[PDB]
Amino acid sequence: ESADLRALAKHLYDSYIKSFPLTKAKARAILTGKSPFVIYDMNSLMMGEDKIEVAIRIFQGCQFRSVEAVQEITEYAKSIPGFVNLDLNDQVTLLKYGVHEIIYTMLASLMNKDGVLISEGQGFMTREFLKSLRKPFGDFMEPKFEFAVKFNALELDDSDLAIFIAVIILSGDRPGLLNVKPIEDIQDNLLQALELQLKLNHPESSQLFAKLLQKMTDLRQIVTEHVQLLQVILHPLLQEIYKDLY
Ligand SMILES: O=C(O)C(F)(F)C(F)(F)C(F)(F)C(F)(F)C(F)(F)C(F)(F)C(F)(F)F
Ligand SMILES: O=C(O)C(F)(F)C(F)(F)C(F)(F)C(F)(F)C(F)(F)C(F)(F)C(F)(F)F
Ligand SMILES: O=C(O)C(F)(F)C(F)(F)C(F)(F)C(F)(F)C(F)(F)C(F)(F)C(F)(F)F
Repeated sequence: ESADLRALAKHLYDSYIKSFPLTKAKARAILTGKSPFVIYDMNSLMMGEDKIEVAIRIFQGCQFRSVEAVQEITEYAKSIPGFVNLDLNDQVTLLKYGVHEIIYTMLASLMNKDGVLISEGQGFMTREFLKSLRKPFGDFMEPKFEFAVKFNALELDDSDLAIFIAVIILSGDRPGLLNVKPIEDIQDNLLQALELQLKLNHPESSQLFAKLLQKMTDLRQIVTEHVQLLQVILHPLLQEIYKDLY
């Protein structure tokens, strides 16, 4: 069992490395100096557009990048053992209600308190420049930075995140699922793999597993806040997902 749980953890990490171009390990090395173009004002944004309405151009740009993120997450989900054996309507339902929770978890790997890496680490857009965008675009990334600073304090690595992301995807309580029991059976196995992984990898963080379970609830609140903010404000694929999260 435990040996199988370590094998499951390794399989997920290997697929995680392949499905996502910029891992947290590489992101933190770029963020700490171990090089991206810094966008900190209107002048550097225009310079960076040449090197790599303004508020609408930014929002539409990340709208396309989020759709590409959905593609990467879908590729990773299909590598989770047992996922492709689920009914295709359940695979689509799990992805539709979970991709944004995954996007914000992985986005945290690209952020610090000062800004976020963009374009596969080629750029770095500051948190305060994003806040300077006209309303309502100036508050569109702020809740994500707030979550990331606290989430990053847990100091998870890529091997932890690969299992954590799989746990979120295999949520048996998404609306419209046909066969809840096989999804819950996979998640329980993933949850045991995650608990074993955190115990081995974080010998000085005794309550890390419990804190991560609470983060999964926080992510649902971030998504709810995000779709409400988007109701006040569009890519046709995202509208398909948003129509069911409103
Ligand atoms: O290309 C990417 O993957 C990206 F850089 F992440 C982005 F999604 F395009 C972006 F984050 F929205 C971006 F970088 F901000 C931007 F390119 F859209 C922009 F804002 F710089 C511009 F003005 F080009 F749209
Ligand atoms: O680093 C980037 O290139 C990026 F665009 F910021 C992103 F990380 F890909 C991103 F997470 F997809 C995002 F665009 F920031 C976003 F998806 F979080 C969003 F802000 F667009 C959404 F609207 F989805 F929250
Ligand atoms: O609108 C539909 O009829 C649809 F096919 F269900 C869908 F909305 F496109 C969707 F499949 F849910 C989806 F949003 F595109 C999806 F995200 F689930 C996905 F299947 F396309 C992806 F693969 F991206 F997860």
